[PDB]
Amino acid sequence: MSLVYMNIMMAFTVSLTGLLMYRSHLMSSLLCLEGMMLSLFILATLMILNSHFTLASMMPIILLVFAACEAALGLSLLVMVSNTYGTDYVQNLNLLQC
Amino acid sequence: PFFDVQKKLGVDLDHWMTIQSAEQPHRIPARCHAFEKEWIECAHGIGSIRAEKECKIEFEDFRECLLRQKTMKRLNAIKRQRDKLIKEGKYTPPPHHSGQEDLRP
Amino acid sequence: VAKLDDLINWARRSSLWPMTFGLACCAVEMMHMAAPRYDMDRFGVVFRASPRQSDVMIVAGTLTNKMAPALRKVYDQMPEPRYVVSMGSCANGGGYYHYSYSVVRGCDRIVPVDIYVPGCPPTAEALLYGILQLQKKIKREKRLRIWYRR
Amino acid sequence: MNLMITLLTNFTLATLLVTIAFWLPQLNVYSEKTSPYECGFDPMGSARLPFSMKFFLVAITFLLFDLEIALLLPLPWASQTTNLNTMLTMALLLIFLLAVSLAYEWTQKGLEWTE
Amino acid sequence: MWFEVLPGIAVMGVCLFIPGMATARIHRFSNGGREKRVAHYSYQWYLMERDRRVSGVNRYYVSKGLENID
Amino acid sequence: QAEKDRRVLQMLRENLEEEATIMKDVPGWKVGESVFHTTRWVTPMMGELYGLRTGEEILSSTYGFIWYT
Amino acid sequence: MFMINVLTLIIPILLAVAFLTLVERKVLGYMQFRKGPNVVGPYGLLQPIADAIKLFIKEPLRPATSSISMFILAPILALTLALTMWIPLPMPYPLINMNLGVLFMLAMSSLAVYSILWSGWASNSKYALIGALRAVAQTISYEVTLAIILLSVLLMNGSFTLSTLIITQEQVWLIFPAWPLAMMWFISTLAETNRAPFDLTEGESELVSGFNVEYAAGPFALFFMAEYANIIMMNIFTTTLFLGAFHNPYMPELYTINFTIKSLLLSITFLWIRASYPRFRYDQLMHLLWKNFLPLTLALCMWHVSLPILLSSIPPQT
Amino acid sequence: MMTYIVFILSIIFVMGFVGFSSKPSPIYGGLGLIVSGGVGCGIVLNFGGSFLGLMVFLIYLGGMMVVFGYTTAMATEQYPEVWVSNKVVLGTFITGLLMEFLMVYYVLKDKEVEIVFKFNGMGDWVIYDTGDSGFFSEEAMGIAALYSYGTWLVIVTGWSLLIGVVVIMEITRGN
Amino acid sequence: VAAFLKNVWAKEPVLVASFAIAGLAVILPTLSPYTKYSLMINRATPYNYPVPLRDDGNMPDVPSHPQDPQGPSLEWLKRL
Ligand SMILES: CCCCCCCCCCCCCCCCCC(=O)OC[C@H](COP(=O)([O-])OCC[N+](C)(C)C)OC(=O)CCCCCCCCCCCCCCCCC
Ligand code: SF4
Repeated sequence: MSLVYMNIMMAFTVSLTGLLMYRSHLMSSLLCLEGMMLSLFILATLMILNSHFTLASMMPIILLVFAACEAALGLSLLVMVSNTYGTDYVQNLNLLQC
Repeated sequence: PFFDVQKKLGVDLDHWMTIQSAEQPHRIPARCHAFEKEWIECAHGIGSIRAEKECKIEFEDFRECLLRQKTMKRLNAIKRQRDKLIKEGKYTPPPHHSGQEDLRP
Repeated sequence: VAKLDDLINWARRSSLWPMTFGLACCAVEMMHMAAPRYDMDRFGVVFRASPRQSDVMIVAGTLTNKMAPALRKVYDQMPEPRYVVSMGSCANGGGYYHYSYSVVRGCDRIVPVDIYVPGCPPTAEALLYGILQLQKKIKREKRLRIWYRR
Repeated sequence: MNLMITLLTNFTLATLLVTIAFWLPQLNVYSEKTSPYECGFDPMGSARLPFSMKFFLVAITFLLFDLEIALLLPLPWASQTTNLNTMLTMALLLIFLLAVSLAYEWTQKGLEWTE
Repeated sequence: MWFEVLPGIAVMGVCLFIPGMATARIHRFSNGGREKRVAHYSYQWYLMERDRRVSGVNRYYVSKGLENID
Repeated sequence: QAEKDRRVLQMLRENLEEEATIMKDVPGWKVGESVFHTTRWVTPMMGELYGLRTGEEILSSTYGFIWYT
Repeated sequence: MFMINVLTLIIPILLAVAFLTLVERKVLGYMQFRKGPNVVGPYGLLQPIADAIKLFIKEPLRPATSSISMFILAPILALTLALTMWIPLPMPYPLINMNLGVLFMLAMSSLAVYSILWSGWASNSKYALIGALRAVAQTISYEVTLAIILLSVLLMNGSFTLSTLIITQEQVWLIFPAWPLAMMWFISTLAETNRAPFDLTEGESELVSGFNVEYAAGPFALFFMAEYANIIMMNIFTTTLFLGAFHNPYMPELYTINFTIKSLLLSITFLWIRASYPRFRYDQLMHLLWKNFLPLTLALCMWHVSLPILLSSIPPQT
Repeated sequence: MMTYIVFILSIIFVMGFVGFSSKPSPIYGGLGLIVSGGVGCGIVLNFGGSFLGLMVFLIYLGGMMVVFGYTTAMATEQYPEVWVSNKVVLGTFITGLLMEFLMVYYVLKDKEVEIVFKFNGMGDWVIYDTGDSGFFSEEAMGIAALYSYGTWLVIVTGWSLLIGVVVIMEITRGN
Repeated sequence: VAAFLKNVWAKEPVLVASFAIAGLAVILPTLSPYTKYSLMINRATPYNYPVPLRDDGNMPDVPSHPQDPQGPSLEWLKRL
């Protein structure tokens, strides 16, 4: 295909390996998730802008929009842990094993 | 269970965007409008398996229109040959390619 | 280096930034000096509350035994160059409460004092005179000439 | 290209002032001028303790309202469209959805503060 | 009295006059006496590139008129 | 429009007529060969036109509109 | 020759910041029934020079507990961000002619808070943390109103370009059909730049200095010039938005004179405002902007959506 | 090495992504992703997407200003690590930078790498158009027909954002 | 309904003003007489090229010259 496509998809899988290997913090994983979505948005916008698809130009930003509509939910899924545990370490999140 | 209610109620929800060769605002064509038109009209209603087995040439031409990768290989080959011929030293660029050319208008 | 010394002495002495460190009667006298009658701000003297952005410190009031670490830390957090102006009699030699059990006999024992202003409380015109004397002390500084000689 | 030149010139002028502010004057540091500022006393603990911040929902809904802004922002070019009735009806609909979210926040005690 | 601020603020007026005016004067130098051709869309850029390609000196501000053709 | 089509055809002819004098000793190459199965005209990508010219024209033509303030 | 234009854009606004400090102290004394600084020079003309040299020959005094990366990165980013959004301003011809200069202003204004957050977190103190939290709350308050004010005012302009904003003034000012939005925009510019009664970060009575309480001289002056360039540029932007003047292509002197005088008068009005009112609590900041400002600007936004359709007054996008 | 400006911006994009993918601390990860988003917005502006680049800029600034407020609110440790205060953070950062330079050296040498799909070494400017779109920009009418053509999409987006508001209200109630 | 309106006007006038402006913006474009004028103003803007058509010989409406009286005019916006 090209070169910047390779760079963007490699950034996506780099951020995927960042998310799929935790480092004892939930919000850092949320940041990696938003990075994966950044790579997705950048790839989609570049693909459209190369292919002159005008009417599909709504799809990137709306994609972006919906990501925030879940990302805040992840933040809303953080303080509740902070309302039960003192911190937000994932190794403390092992109550569901019995 | 693909409940296609878009045809049952006759309401257009997302058929106006799903294809690159659709109706566009202010009538702007995409970069592969003709190839999309050929690939749709050749592979309409005959089934996906027969479309893949028979309409492969126009789909290949459309994919070459979109990705342009064979043209990239062509440009890479001629540019590597050009760099090599400059590097040994049996090629001189013309004044038209070098910049002092006085373009058409 | 003589004229460059004349420049940086003019820059420091015309933009003195004191700190809001009052403790007693003498603090109210400082606030009376900062009134429109005497107008410290006309001399390039504008009050700044943080020790990290202050040039001089005017110790107004009585420095007690519960206050010496606070004054020492506040003075130690100020950036160089720093000057200390003692005020009143309480911060000069204890004054009225010199013989008390919980009053530091002059704030010289905690911080090095540059300008002594006598009074109880000193008049705001006398305080302006003391600040002008401090400005004239800054003016005759000889930092770069001494650096060139050394 | 000119935006890049302006950015580089602005960054060069910005980072030249701190370098002038740092390496020109004489430094003299001890272990009290570098101490944290707590009004002349030692700090009680560290500042890395978790703040019991009370407007978490206000920050999240600021994010959500900014995405409402992102939906409402390409409206001027839609003024040049042909189908004006759908434009006006759905711009009013989206503004009404914003107002519905704000009114639900108002009624269900969300704009106030915790504790 | 009060009018004594009127000197100093006037200096700020000069400090709010020197930048923008200079840009206009710069626009009267690099563009050969005319304004800078404001390009906003593809057709304005195409016309400016047409002037650049027809001027023969690779400058768009050198505008040739009806005397150029015979 | 007439100027644009004449210039595009002129640039493509210039690129094709110099492709012959560079690639002769290579084996098994047909000069001017298209990569499309159909003979219909396509709008050429920018690499086919200015892929043999100097780079100053590249940053003055490709990014020239975007980089003009 | 863009370097000369950039230098002549960026240096005299720093000089304007310095003389803004001069006239700030002078006028702020003058409504307080006292004189201003007039000892150092003739009518105090040498006060900004002494202030500038004095801050740059002091000791930087980096704290030990402060993370040095963001501690050294915050003021340069603040000064750059206060400097980098001056370009799309038409003066009468802007430096860079961007079609979407309003979006550029909005995004670089959203970036301007990050210096405050990094200076609050880099220095290890409670006061800096409280200042950073109050700055966060201030951003929560002002952004969701300011975006809608700018959109609803801009709806009659037809496009996001600031160059076409000078065309719309050729008949009447837009402060006449959008005077309520002018009030909303002025309160929003009061809130964004962190000026009293919406300061809430460099507090004197609440905190000591807030986000830069641990910032000694040298790095501290950058925040000062960044804030003053911010307020001067914001008043210039408000002047261009609501009180745009008469532009003649053959003589830019008229428009430069007019917008300079109008922006100077608006900055004097800002100085007049900043020291006549008590400081607001930051809990009442989003008890006002999220409660009183937001429904009113939603109503006015839908009114300005439905108004050009009503009167058949759709503006051109070009 | 001039017309590789898109390549250079993409390399800074991958560098910032490797930098914040180590997950050292939410503030420093936000800084790394913000550098990455800045050069990605630069990519989109260099491809003519003024509106999309500025929109992703403004959205990311708001979203991780909120993230900054949250990590300074709740998710904080006593001694946050910058990049070198812990071993595995620096190890995976250096590892990611080494693989980044690995395919940099792979793509500047043979001009054709094969990672899943095949990839070329020329800049993307070769695929950009030679035609002119008149007195208008096409993406502008995309986001303008967002309101006219885009009926179902805008309806479901607004309903999903309203549902997000009501869900986020319902979650942090406690009782 | 007068007492309730007076009560909300006394407590918070901002909500009353906002709802009045919202109701006006909802019900006035449905009663506007110039909306169709906006429709033809938007429809009459010549963005793309008006390409001609082939001729079979049977067309009474389209002209052969732009200045021919046959075809649509734009007199209504010129007068207004
Ligand atoms: C930009 C150009 C220049 C602008 C003016 C600059 C000079 C003047 C500056 C004055 C000082 C400003 C700073 C100090 C105040 C800061 C606080 C503040 O502003 O609080 C906002 C205050 C806060 O109100 P409050 O403090 O009284 O809150 C009390 C609230 N209750 C009563 C519920 C207890 O006001 C608002 O929030 C209202 C927003 C503006 C209203 C504008 C109305 C315009 C007209 C609408 C229509 C009216 C007709 C009726 C309907 C008709 C329908 C068809
Ligand atoms: S010196 Fe006198 S006026 Fe000053 S604090 Fe002491 S008793 Fe009060």
